Amino acid sequence: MKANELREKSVEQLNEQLLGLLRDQFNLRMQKATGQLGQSHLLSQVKRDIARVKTVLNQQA
Amino acid sequence: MQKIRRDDEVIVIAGKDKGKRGKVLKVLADDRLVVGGVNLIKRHTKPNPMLGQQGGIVEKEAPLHVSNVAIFNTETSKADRVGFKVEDGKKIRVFKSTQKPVQ
Amino acid sequence: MKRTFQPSTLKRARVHGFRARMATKNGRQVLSRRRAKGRKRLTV
Amino acid sequence: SRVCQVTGKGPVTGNNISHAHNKTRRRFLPNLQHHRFWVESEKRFVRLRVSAKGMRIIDKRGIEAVLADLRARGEKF
Amino acid sequence: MNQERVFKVLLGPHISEKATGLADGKSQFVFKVATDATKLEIKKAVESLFSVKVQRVTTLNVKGKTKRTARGLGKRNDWKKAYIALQPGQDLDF
RNA sequence: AGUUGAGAAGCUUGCUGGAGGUAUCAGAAGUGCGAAUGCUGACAUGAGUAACGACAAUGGGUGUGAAAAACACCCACGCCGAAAGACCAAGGGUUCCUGCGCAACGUUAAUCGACGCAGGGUUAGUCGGUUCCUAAGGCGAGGCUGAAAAGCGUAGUCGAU
RNA sequence: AACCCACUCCCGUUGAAAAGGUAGGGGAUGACUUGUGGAUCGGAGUGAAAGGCUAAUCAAGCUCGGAGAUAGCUGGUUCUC
RNA sequence: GGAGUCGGCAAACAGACUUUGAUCCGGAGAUCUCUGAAUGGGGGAACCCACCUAGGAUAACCUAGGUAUCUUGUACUGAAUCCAUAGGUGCAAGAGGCGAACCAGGGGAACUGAAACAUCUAAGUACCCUGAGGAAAAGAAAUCAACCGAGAUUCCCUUAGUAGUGGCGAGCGAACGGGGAUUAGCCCUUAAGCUUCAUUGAUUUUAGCGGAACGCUCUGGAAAGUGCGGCCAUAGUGGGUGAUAGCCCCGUACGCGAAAGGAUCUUUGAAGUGAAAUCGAGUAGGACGGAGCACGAGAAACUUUGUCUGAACAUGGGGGGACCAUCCUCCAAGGCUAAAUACUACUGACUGACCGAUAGUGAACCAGUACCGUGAGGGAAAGGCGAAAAGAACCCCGGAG
Ligand SMILES: [Mg+2]
Ligand SMILES: [Mg+2]
Ligand SMILES: [Mg+2]
Ligand SMILES: [Mg+2]
Ligand SMILES: [Mg+2]
Ligand SMILES: [Mg+2]
Ligand SMILES: [Mg+2]
Ligand SMILES: [Mg+2]
Ligand SMILES: [Mg+2]
Ligand SMILES: [Mg+2]
Ligand SMILES: [Mg+2]
Ligand SMILES: [Mg+2]
Ligand SMILES: [Mg+2]
Ligand SMILES: [Mg+2]
Ligand SMILES: [Mg+2]
Ligand SMILES: [Mg+2]
Ligand SMILES: [Mg+2]
Ligand SMILES: [Mg+2]
Ligand SMILES: [Mg+2]
Ligand SMILES: [Mg+2]
Ligand SMILES: [Mg+2]
Ligand SMILES: [Mg+2]
Ligand SMILES: [Mg+2]
Ligand SMILES: [Mg+2]
Ligand SMILES: [Mg+2]
Ligand SMILES: [Mg+2]
Ligand SMILES: [Mg+2]
Ligand SMILES: [Mg+2]
Ligand SMILES: [Mg+2]
Ligand SMILES: [Mg+2]
Ligand SMILES: [Mg+2]
Ligand SMILES: [Mg+2]
Ligand SMILES: [Mg+2]
Ligand SMILES: [Mg+2]
Ligand SMILES: [Mg+2]
Ligand SMILES: [Mg+2]
Ligand SMILES: [Mg+2]
Ligand SMILES: [Mg+2]
Ligand SMILES: [Mg+2]
Ligand SMILES: [Mg+2]
Ligand SMILES: [Mg+2]
Ligand SMILES: [Mg+2]
Ligand SMILES: [Mg+2]
Ligand SMILES: [Mg+2]
Ligand SMILES: [Mg+2]
Ligand SMILES: [Mg+2]
Ligand SMILES: [Mg+2]
Ligand SMILES: [Mg+2]
Ligand SMILES: [Mg+2]
Ligand SMILES: [Mg+2]
Ligand SMILES: [Mg+2]
Ligand SMILES: [Mg+2]
Ligand SMILES: [Mg+2]
Ligand SMILES: [Mg+2]
Ligand SMILES: [Mg+2]
Ligand SMILES: [Mg+2]
Ligand SMILES: [Mg+2]
Ligand SMILES: [Mg+2]
Ligand SMILES: [Mg+2]
Ligand SMILES: [Mg+2]
Ligand SMILES: [Mg+2]
Ligand SMILES: [Mg+2]
Ligand SMILES: [Mg+2]
Ligand SMILES: [Mg+2]
Ligand SMILES: [Mg+2]
Ligand SMILES: [Mg+2]
Ligand SMILES: [Mg+2]
Ligand SMILES: [Mg+2]
Ligand SMILES: [Mg+2]
Ligand SMILES: [Mg+2]
Ligand SMILES: [Mg+2]
Ligand SMILES: [Mg+2]
Ligand SMILES: [Mg+2]
Ligand SMILES: [Mg+2]
Ligand SMILES: [Mg+2]
Ligand SMILES: [Mg+2]
Ligand SMILES: [Mg+2]
Ligand SMILES: [Mg+2]
Ligand SMILES: [Mg+2]
Ligand SMILES: [Mg+2]
Ligand SMILES: [Mg+2]
Ligand SMILES: [Mg+2]
Ligand SMILES: [Mg+2]
Ligand SMILES: [Mg+2]
Ligand SMILES: [Mg+2]
Ligand SMILES: [Mg+2]
Ligand SMILES: [Mg+2]
Ligand SMILES: [Mg+2]
Ligand SMILES: [Mg+2]
Ligand SMILES: [Mg+2]
Ligand SMILES: [Mg+2]
Ligand SMILES: [Mg+2]
Ligand SMILES: [Mg+2]
Ligand SMILES: [Mg+2]
Ligand SMILES: [Mg+2]
Ligand SMILES: [Mg+2]
Ligand SMILES: [Mg+2]
Ligand SMILES: [Mg+2]
Ligand SMILES: [Mg+2]
Ligand SMILES: [Mg+2]
Ligand SMILES: [Mg+2]
Ligand SMILES: [Mg+2]
Ligand SMILES: [Mg+2]
Ligand SMILES: [Mg+2]
Ligand SMILES: [Mg+2]
Ligand SMILES: [Mg+2]
Ligand SMILES: [Mg+2]
Ligand SMILES: [Mg+2]
Ligand SMILES: [Mg+2]
Ligand SMILES: [Mg+2]
Ligand SMILES: [Mg+2]
Ligand SMILES: [Mg+2]
Ligand SMILES: [Mg+2]
Ligand SMILES: [Mg+2]
Ligand SMILES: [Mg+2]
Ligand SMILES: [Mg+2]
Ligand SMILES: [Mg+2]
Ligand SMILES: [Mg+2]
Ligand SMILES: [Mg+2]
Ligand SMILES: [Mg+2]
Ligand SMILES: [Mg+2]
Ligand SMILES: [Mg+2]
Ligand SMILES: [Mg+2]
Ligand SMILES: [Mg+2]
Ligand SMILES: [Mg+2]
Repeated sequence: MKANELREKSVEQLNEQLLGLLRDQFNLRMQKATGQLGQSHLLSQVKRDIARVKTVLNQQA
Repeated sequence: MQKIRRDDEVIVIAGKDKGKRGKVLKVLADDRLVVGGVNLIKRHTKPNPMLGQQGGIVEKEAPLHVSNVAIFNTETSKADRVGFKVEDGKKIRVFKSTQKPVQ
Repeated sequence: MKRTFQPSTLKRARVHGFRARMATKNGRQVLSRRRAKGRKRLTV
Repeated sequence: SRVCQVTGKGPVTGNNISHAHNKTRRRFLPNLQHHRFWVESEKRFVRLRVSAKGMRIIDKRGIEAVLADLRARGEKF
Repeated sequence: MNQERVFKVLLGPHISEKATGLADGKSQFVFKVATDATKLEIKKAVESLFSVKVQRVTTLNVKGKTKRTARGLGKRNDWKKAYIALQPGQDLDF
C-alpha cells in the first residue's frame, strides 16, 4: 500500500482503512500466541501500513 | 558501479585454481566472491540426533578475494580489466584492451 | 553484636535520594560531578 | 542587604593593622538609617533605607528628582 | 474508550496447565493484557471482540525473571495477566 | 655446540620458529638492576601438617544409580517444645513449584540442594497501601534579613510511628 | 523469669566470634526498657564528665583539592677497562 | 546510485523484500511514552491526585487544547480614607537549566621560604560565588615628554634583573626611549557602527562521478619474491590481496558536479538601536581609616573610597613623584567603536627520531564497568588458531561423561 493511492482517498475512507488494519493486526497477534502463525513477516508488514495511513492522515490536516 | 557483478564470466588469477573459468554465484561483504566450480572444500558435519538431523560430508565452494579473479574477454580468450565508458545517458562496462562493452 | 548498617528504604531515599540532592545547590554539584565522570547509577 | 538605596554604597573590605603591623580582614559598612521623607505631590511619607550621604543628596536635589532615578532603575521603594 | 483502544488491550491467550484446567471446570479464561489496561476496558474489549457476556475480571501484575549471563545481569519484561469469567454456559473461541 | 678478544662483548653453526631484519659512519635517548620491610603476576617452604564451625545420636532394611555413611521410603532410637513450633512488620528479591542435570558452588562423596538450564506460579468493594486528617519536623508565594551563595518565617501544603 | 546490663573464674587468642561462650552475677513500676519517624557535627556538636562518643576511625571524623607540602633524617641508585 | 538486502555481540532455523529501482548516503518534514529547569498540585526521579474550555458518547468516560514563579508593558477593578495609593484579577513579551577552557567582577587561605619566627613570602595563587561573549575587557589624553617633540586601545621583543623597594633580610621589581603586529574614529544642533527584515550577485559546506599502464619463467600450499623483457606518470615509498605490487582491487595526481538546507562576503530600502539631551556638582580638592600603584609611611606625588566635609566657571581648571615660583602640556565629573590578543569540551584533514597490551587514556576487550563504601567518593583484571572453519564425518575405551 504505497502512499500515492492513500492520498487518493478521503478522510472518512482513510479512517476505515486505518480501522480495518488494526483488526488485521489483532488477528495476527491472537494467531501468534496460539501458535498457528506460519508467515511471521505479516506482523511487521501491517505495522508499517498503519504508520503510513497515519502519516497521510496528518498531511490532510 | 562494481567491476565484478553477479553471474559474470571470469577467470581465476593467482591461487591454487589459477587458470580456471567459472561464473560468479554470490558476492559477499568485505570484497569476496563465490565462483562456481572453483576452490572446493569438504565440511565434516556432525549429525546430532537432537534438533532434527544433519548431514555427513558436504561439498561446497569456498569464497575467494575479489581481486583474485578477472573478467574474461571472450574474443581474445584472455583476462582483462574493465573501465566505465562515458555515459551517453547510461553507464556501461567496457574492456580496457579493446573498448568493447561487456555482455 | 549490632553492626553499623541497619537498612531502611525510606530513610535511604530521604537522605541520599535524587530529590534530596536536587534541593540544595551543593547536592546539585554532586549530581553534575557524577554526570561528568560517567557514573551509571548517579543516585541511590 | 546593607546597601544604600539612592547611592548604591555597600560593604567593602580591608585590613586592620596593629603596631607590630599584623593584618586581619575587616569590613567597612555604610552609615545607613531608616527615614521617612515627605513627598509634597503625593501628600504621603515615603520610608527609605539610606546612608547619611544619601540624605545629603536628597536635600540638594529634592525627593522628586531622586525618586525618579530610583524608578528609572526599577527599585522597589 | 475509543475504537482504537479495544484492539490494543488484549495481547493473546495464556497457555499453561493451570489455564487449561480453568477453561474446563470453571469457564475461566486467562489472557495476556496490556500493562496499562484496567478491569473495565478489559471487560468491554472481550465483549466487543468475541461477542460474549463476561461477568467478572481479576487482574495481576507479573514481574519479569532476572537471568545472569557472562556479560552481566539482564532481566525480562514485566507483563499483566487477566482471569476472565464468562457466563455459566458459553465458550470463548476465535 | 664451537670459536675469537684484556673486558663490556663479537662471530659461525645444529634444532625450534614462520616474516621480518639492518652493514658502515653519523644523530637522538623512557639506554644497561640483586637489593629500596620496592610494584605486578606466577610458583616454592611450612606439609599432605593444623582444621572440616556448638559433645541432640544414631542403627538396620529396601529402591534408584557407574558409584550410597549423607538421597527417597519403611521399621526403631534420640533432641526441641514460652521453641530449635506457627504468624505479622522491616529487610531481601524469584531463593517458591515441576521436568532435565552435577563441571564449578556445598569445608567429604552426592544420584541430593537455597547450585546450572528450561517452563510454570502471586486473582480483593471489605486484608495492607493509595485516597481523607493531622504530630514532631520539613519546604515555604509575598515578606524581613544578609558581600554573593543564602538564613528565618506568614498564608499555605507536605509529613505516621 | 522475660527484658536491659556486664562483677568473677575458665576457655578461646591463626577464635565459631576484628570483644564471644558455659557456669555463677546486678537491676527488674522506673532518674526503666524498646520500635518507628525527626533535630543538633568538625575548633563544630553531644556528654549523670571517662577527653568519652560523632558509621569496627577521635587531645579535633571522612573525602576530594592546595599537593609531587616540607624532611640538615633513614633506605636505594643499574655496562666495561 | 545500480544489485543485492532484513544493524552488532553472533550463529542457526524460518518467513520475506526487488531492476515497476530494494538495502545504503545527504537535505527538508512528520511522530516523538514517562522522569529531569520540569512549569496544574504533591512526591521516596521515572509515581500519585486534579481543575477549566470545545467537541463526541451514555453510563462510571474519550479526543484536543489550557492551568508554575518572577520581571516588564497594558486593560479593568479597588482598603484603612474624601480624593488616590497599596493591593486583586486578564492579557501579551522575556527569563529560569546545562556546558572543558578562555573573560570581567565579589569573597579569599595555609603548608612552604626566610635554614627558628611575628613584618614579609607563598599570593590576590588554590578554592567558593556572580554575570557576558564568541571572544571579553580596554580604547580616542584633564596622556607622556622636556623647552626638542610624540599623538587612542591591545599584543610581542628589548631597555633590565637596571632605577627603585625590602626585619635594606629572604625577596619583589618599573618607566622613559627604541624595534614590530594592526590601522580609525565618531557623537550629545543626535554620528559612525550594530541588529532584524526585504532585496542584488558571488563564494563555500552538507552526497557523489570519471580517473593510465604487465606478460613469460623458477621455487613454493599460495608470488607481489628469482630470472627475462615491456609500459604509465600533473598518478613512484598509500591501504590489502594466500610471502616483498606504479601497471590485481580500493585508491592517488587531475578534472567534473547539488532538488533542497546552512553559513560568509556583497549591493540598496525599511524598522530599531546607538541615546546619556543641550558639554557634565554633592563633582574636583580636603581630614581620618584602608586598598592600588614595582613603592612595606617613607621627603611620598598619583588613582580609589568606608566616615565627615566641600570650589571655580576658559583673564577658569588638571598634571609634570614632598613643596614654591616660572614655563610646558592637557580640558575630568556624558556616550559608542572593528583589527592585531586568549581558550578548545566539540568536528575534519594531515603529520610524528610518540607508545605498542605491567606501555599508551583509569578503559585496545559490553570501563567509570565488576568490586569497595551509608554516602561524598575510590576503582580493577582481561588482545593474537588458520590464507581460508576447510572448527575434526566415522570407529574404539569411558557414566548416552
Ligand atoms: Mg548536571
Ligand atoms: Mg598574613
Ligand atoms: Mg499484582
Ligand atoms: Mg490486585
Ligand atoms: Mg633461529
Ligand atoms: Mg611485513
Ligand atoms: Mg642503521
Ligand atoms: Mg623505559
Ligand atoms: Mg619509565
Ligand atoms: Mg631506566
Ligand atoms: Mg637494584
Ligand atoms: Mg629482576
Ligand atoms: Mg646494587
Ligand atoms: Mg617479608
Ligand atoms: Mg620502598
Ligand atoms: Mg626485590
Ligand atoms: Mg609486591
Ligand atoms: Mg605438601
Ligand atoms: Mg610438623
Ligand atoms: Mg600432629
Ligand atoms: Mg587433627
Ligand atoms: Mg572448631
Ligand atoms: Mg541408616
Ligand atoms: Mg553424620
Ligand atoms: Mg523453659
Ligand atoms: Mg524444633
Ligand atoms: Mg521458629
Ligand atoms: Mg519487601
Ligand atoms: Mg541479600
Ligand atoms: Mg537464581
Ligand atoms: Mg526455582
Ligand atoms: Mg526448592
Ligand atoms: Mg532431579
Ligand atoms: Mg563424580
Ligand atoms: Mg564445593
Ligand atoms: Mg564437593
Ligand atoms: Mg561447614
Ligand atoms: Mg534452580
Ligand atoms: Mg508546618
Ligand atoms: Mg524555611
Ligand atoms: Mg522568596
Ligand atoms: Mg497533608
Ligand atoms: Mg499507620
Ligand atoms: Mg553501658
Ligand atoms: Mg565455674
Ligand atoms: Mg551469664
Ligand atoms: Mg526495668
Ligand atoms: Mg513508676
Ligand atoms: Mg518515673
Ligand atoms: Mg533504674
Ligand atoms: Mg520512644
Ligand atoms: Mg534522620
Ligand atoms: Mg545536619
Ligand atoms: Mg576538625
Ligand atoms: Mg567540641
Ligand atoms: Mg569532661
Ligand atoms: Mg567533647
Ligand atoms: Mg585524665
Ligand atoms: Mg556502615
Ligand atoms: Mg565510614
Ligand atoms: Mg567508632
Ligand atoms: Mg588541628
Ligand atoms: Mg603551594
Ligand atoms: Mg611526598
Ligand atoms: Mg623526615
Ligand atoms: Mg643533623
Ligand atoms: Mg637504618
Ligand atoms: Mg625506604
Ligand atoms: Mg513536568
Ligand atoms: Mg514541582
Ligand atoms: Mg507558562
Ligand atoms: Mg507536574
Ligand atoms: Mg499595581
Ligand atoms: Mg543564561
Ligand atoms: Mg563553559
Ligand atoms: Mg575578582
Ligand atoms: Mg577574575
Ligand atoms: Mg577584593
Ligand atoms: Mg607563614
Ligand atoms: Mg621557615
Ligand atoms: Mg628551614
Ligand atoms: Mg618550627
Ligand atoms: Mg614571620
Ligand atoms: Mg605576632
Ligand atoms: Mg601575601
Ligand atoms: Mg578571584
Ligand atoms: Mg555565557
Ligand atoms: Mg559583548
Ligand atoms: Mg555563551
Ligand atoms: Mg551566544
Ligand atoms: Mg578576533
Ligand atoms: Mg568592550
Ligand atoms: Mg567599551
Ligand atoms: Mg610644543
Ligand atoms: Mg587619537
Ligand atoms: Mg635585615
Ligand atoms: Mg619602558
Ligand atoms: Mg614605550
Ligand atoms: Mg551533501
Ligand atoms: Mg569512482
Ligand atoms: Mg584505476
Ligand atoms: Mg575523485
Ligand atoms: Mg604498501
Ligand atoms: Mg606467512
Ligand atoms: Mg600496492
Ligand atoms: Mg597479476
Ligand atoms: Mg567633559
Ligand atoms: Mg577626591
Ligand atoms: Mg586615611
Ligand atoms: Mg600607602
Ligand atoms: Mg624601610
Ligand atoms: Mg598634585
Ligand atoms: Mg571628596
Ligand atoms: Mg586630581
Ligand atoms: Mg596650566
Ligand atoms: Mg618636579
Ligand atoms: Mg610617575
Ligand atoms: Mg568620553
Ligand atoms: Mg588572557
Ligand atoms: Mg582553532
Ligand atoms: Mg604480549
Ligand atoms: Mg592498560
Ligand atoms: Mg590500568
Ligand atoms: Mg555499601
Ligand atoms: Mg554499594
